Amino acid sequence: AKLETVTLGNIGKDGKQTLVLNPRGVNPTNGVASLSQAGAVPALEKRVTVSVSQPKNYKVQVKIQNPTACTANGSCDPSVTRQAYADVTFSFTQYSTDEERAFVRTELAALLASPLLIDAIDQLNPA
Amino acid sequence: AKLETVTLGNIGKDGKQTLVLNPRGVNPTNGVASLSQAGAVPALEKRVTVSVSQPKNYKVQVKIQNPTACTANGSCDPSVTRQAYADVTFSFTQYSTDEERAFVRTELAALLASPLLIDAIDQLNPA
Amino acid sequence: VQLVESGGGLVQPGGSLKLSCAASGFTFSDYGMAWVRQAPRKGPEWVAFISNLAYSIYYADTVTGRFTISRENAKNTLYLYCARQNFDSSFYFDYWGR
Amino acid sequence: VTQSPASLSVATGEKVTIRCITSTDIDDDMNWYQQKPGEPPKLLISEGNTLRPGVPSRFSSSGYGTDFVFTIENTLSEDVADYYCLQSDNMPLT
Repeated sequence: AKLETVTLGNIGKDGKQTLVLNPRGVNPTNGVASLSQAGAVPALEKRVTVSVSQPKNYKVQVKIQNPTACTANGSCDPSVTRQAYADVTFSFTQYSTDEERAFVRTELAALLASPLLIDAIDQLNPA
Repeated sequence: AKLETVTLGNIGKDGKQTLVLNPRGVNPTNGVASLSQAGAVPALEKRVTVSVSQPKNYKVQVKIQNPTACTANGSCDPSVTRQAYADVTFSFTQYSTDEERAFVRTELAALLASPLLIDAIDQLNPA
Repeated sequence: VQLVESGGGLVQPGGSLKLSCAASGFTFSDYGMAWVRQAPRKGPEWVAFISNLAYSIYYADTVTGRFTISRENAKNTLYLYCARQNFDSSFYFDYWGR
Repeated sequence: VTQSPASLSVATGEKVTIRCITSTDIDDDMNWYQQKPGEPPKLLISEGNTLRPGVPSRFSSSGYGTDFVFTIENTLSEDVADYYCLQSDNMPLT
């Protein structure tokens, strides 16, 4: 509810990288909360957006994107080269219970660390 | 790569529910692998599909859906009432390194168990 | 800012215990932690490093029971020495309990 | 897989060499704790050469993958206690 400084822990290929986030307000036009890493240049900030919805049927989505940049020799400022987009979209109904909603997110969260997807993302192997 | 019987562990609101999956072949029309729980009636099966792509830019998606059903009194067979859809879509580029790809999935996997999203999914509170 | 262990001392061979460990002002989020006790002959034993968010868990070679769990209700951890790592993600750790 | 040399004290006015050698891989991170016989231990200069405050500047180490040397100073003060070495790779991590 009251969004705060969410800090992750032990993430990315070795468990040796941490991450902090700071809130960056709520966009009143569409109700999308944002979180960002306190970087140096605001163009280079690992951004995480989250938005629940209202009715039809319920809808939750999380859009997370990380840019990487390299210093082009023709300029002094760094320029953004590429991103890595990702997003989840949960869709429930009016009659969804609490346990049945929690089952989905915990299944997805534990399935993202399976020996299937670590081969399907880090090396892009099909099945 | 070689997909096998993926078993999860300690998932959903208490850590007391486990889950097993069995492979159900690869659809040759679009290259979408499938996994399912060995249920009684095949209409009631918690299904998990995963598909990496090829080029443009790379694309990985995981579509997971769980149905729930109740026995209507007018019939003997159970009928499906509602689902709980979910899907992730990772998008990388040609020049994405290994570490930078793993960072995204581990950040998402550890962020799905934050004290932010457990309030944003299990009670659907906004921020 | 400290942190203190608690637990039994006369367990029967075959049974099990539940070590408790309470925090004292590092807010018990934001920070990973671990269990390591010692024999009376040698100090640094195994590690069962918990995540910050109870996501990345792993136990050491002596895994038969010995489950680590973290609950942010009374800032304690349950387990069936109690140390914690620093702010940056790493695997060294600095503060200790008795 | 780590290893430290045998127990020694020599004198109360000299340095002492402690060799942490590791046969698994190459490491940039190798930490040192000290165990006085009254309390649970306390770290020092870990991640190579950080030297977190609370410990005096007399302590030192150097090294790299598969070789680390730890040494202090001459006229080293009293109340010796044993020193332990461990690592931050390979999740059991000794």
